[PDB]
Amino acid sequence: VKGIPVVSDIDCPANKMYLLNLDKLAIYSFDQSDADQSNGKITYIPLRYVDE
Amino acid sequence: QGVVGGRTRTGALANDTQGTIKGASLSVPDYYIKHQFDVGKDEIVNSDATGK
Repeated sequence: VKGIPVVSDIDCPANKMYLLNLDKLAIYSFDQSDADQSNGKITYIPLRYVDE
Repeated sequence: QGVVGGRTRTGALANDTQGTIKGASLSVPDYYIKHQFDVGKDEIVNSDATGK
């Protein structure tokens, strides 16, 4: 719609459509890895996602 | 202390007491002056990046 992609998903509120600015919507995670030990209990696998 | 009695030149040779040696015994106690604390591992990195 005017060059704005209209990607959809199942788990989106039903009668709504969000226009998002992805250069101004961000995900922030707290990198508390530096305070981990060096034993091996913690592993930090990066999360996997699929669009289709 | 070993009490000293005394005798004549040629008198008897009766004994006289000795001094007690007691074995004094202490022990490093099974106890501690301990102090423990639980930091949030989150707080360690957060404060390292945020403390004034």
